[PDB]
Amino acid sequence: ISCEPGKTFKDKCNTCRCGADGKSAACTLKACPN
Amino acid sequence: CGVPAIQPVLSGIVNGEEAVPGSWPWQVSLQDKTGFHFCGGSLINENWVVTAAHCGVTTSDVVVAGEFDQGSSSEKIQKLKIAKVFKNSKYNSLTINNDITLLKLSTAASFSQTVSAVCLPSASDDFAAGTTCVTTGWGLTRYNTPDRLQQASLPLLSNTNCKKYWGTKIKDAMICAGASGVSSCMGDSGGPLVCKKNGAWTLVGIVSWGSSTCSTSTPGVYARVTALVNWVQQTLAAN
Repeated sequence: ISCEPGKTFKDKCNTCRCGADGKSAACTLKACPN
Repeated sequence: CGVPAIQPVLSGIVNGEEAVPGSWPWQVSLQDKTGFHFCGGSLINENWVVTAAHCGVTTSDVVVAGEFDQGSSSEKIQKLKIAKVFKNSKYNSLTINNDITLLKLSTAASFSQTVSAVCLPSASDDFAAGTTCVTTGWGLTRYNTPDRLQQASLPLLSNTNCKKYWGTKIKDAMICAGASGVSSCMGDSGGPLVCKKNGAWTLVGIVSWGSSTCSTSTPGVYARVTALVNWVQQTLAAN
């Protein structure tokens, strides 16, 4: 995984906040159809 | 409330185990028009279900109670329609704080040995860090969607120890658990985190968010029910 540090992006149907190291992130835990 | 007719068996969601059918009677599944399971939830009485605000439930979704194996068609389940959705006014979609929503059913649920309610705590209740509690759900077991309801035991952490992991993301209306070998995962959202108090299972957390990879070394984050019970009571009292 690679993302812009601290940036609040959106995965499939879940939203996430990129880790303070652009190497990880925290996301909501919903199930997405796709 | 909080006493299942069919006692659950714990030998002590990623790295969890299959539960005894019907041993977690308050666990419901939230499904869309197509029958797709997208979130979990908990019955608190015959007419109400509590889940997460971020699940985005609408009066067009369905509540399925008394289920164990989602791939089966011979179980005696109850498909309940939703009358009204009550999202907590303080829910912040950017911080995911105050992540709680109430669902008023358009048709009351019929309690039995596989369908009953979980107990709610008092705002002042003390659930000490280190306590071993339980979380359940139909979320991923590996980064693989399970047919059968899974369960896992895990310890509650203190917000001070959780901040070591998540920093300023941890608000007062949040409680953490895990980082002990198991982990909540996609599909678990809205589900319960329960602890036994004075002999009865009590709802202390609602699956909210966590590691995007469901790491078993990072604590999961749940909405702290004790900080939200007053709101629940007011809502119920007015409807």
